[PDB]
Amino acid sequence: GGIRKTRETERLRRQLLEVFWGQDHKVDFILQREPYCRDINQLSEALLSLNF
Repeated sequence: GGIRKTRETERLRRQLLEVFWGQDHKVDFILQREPYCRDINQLSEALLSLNF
């Protein structure tokens, strides 16, 4: 299983489609929210992608 993971979200951003990290408002929103999983998503992808 797995269902909710960081990899799928970033995957939107990396090559795949808008999963967590991508969903409508949720896309950058994931980290700007309260949950830890979402936090990692923009934190890891949006922060690394924007700087690099």
